[PDB]
Amino acid sequence: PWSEFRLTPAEAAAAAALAARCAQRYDETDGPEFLLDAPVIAHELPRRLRTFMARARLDAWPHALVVRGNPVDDAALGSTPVHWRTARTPGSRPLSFLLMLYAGLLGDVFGWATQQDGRVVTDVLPIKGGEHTLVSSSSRQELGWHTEDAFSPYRADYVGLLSLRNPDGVATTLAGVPLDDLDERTLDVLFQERFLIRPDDSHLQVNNSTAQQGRVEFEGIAQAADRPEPVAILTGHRAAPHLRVDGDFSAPAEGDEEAAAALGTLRKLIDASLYELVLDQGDVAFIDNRRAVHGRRAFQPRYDGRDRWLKRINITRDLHRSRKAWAGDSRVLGQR
Ligand SMILES: N=C(N)NCCC[C@H](O)[C@H](N)C(=O)O
Ligand SMILES: [Fe+2]
Repeated sequence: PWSEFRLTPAEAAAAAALAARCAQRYDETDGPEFLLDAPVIAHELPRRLRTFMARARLDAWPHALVVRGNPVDDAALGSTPVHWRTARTPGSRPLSFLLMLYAGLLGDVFGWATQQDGRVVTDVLPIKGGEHTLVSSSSRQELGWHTEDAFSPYRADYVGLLSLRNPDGVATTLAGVPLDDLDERTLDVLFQERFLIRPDDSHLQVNNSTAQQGRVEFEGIAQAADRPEPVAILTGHRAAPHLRVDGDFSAPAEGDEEAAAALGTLRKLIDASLYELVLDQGDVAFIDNRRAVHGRRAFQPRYDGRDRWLKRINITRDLHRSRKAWAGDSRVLGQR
């Protein structure tokens, strides 16, 4: 259910060399300079890869695009960080650039004023004490399936994930719309504006740095949590709908029994068709955030310097779609 590409050694080396050159020339990934240049620099990537990315993006069926075979030297990389705050290590630097280059073939990258201090290139890694939270730094508790930033109309079209390391093979989970089992009445209800989708816990003040707690954009998160507006779960074509739902943060509209039954049914059908995608070291996946929901299986964290670690990036097909949420910065979204 995903499109797959495997780099040849020559292609992988060329891509790595390009990223390393970018890392030498630009101060950081999230600076305005590299954000503007990356989409043009990505034109220098191996031709066969560019062809795959162009064609896979135009395909109507896949839930994700996967590129296998980027080399990652664990010794050069260094230890997995204890927190995302300290995670921009020299060892991971070139791979962050590589991820942004691939992302540049698919769309415009952005972040959130209220998640990981407004960073564009973010980190997924287990944090000690947060094993049973509902955020991506969980471990022992399975990360429930969701549309990334399901609450927001400016959520990504694609979610990019590059696996820096994953020694114990922990699976990302994926599921599409369970179209073979949804009856037309239930389908009809899911297409109607009868559902509440609150922001997930990654947007909470306590999950950002103490110096950021005063940011005005947290007010907008509070309003979305306190007073969510009724929206549809399914949109577009009835035979190939787009999907907007979060398994832990969605609810029916108040007193709406038909919507409740429809959401209950959907949960059950998504649970039943959830499948696994293991991102091994050096794998990059771009998950279609409109066709599919995703999560991550429960795992026992190591906390020994070699924990599973991904770089992550939100991607949109059109940055100008979200101008209302441009928070004094077009690549960092949030509202009063
Ligand atoms: N537990 C759920 N159903 N949803 C939580 C949302 C998870 C997202 O990836 C979030 N941006 C994060 O990184 O924590
Ligand atoms: Fe996610």
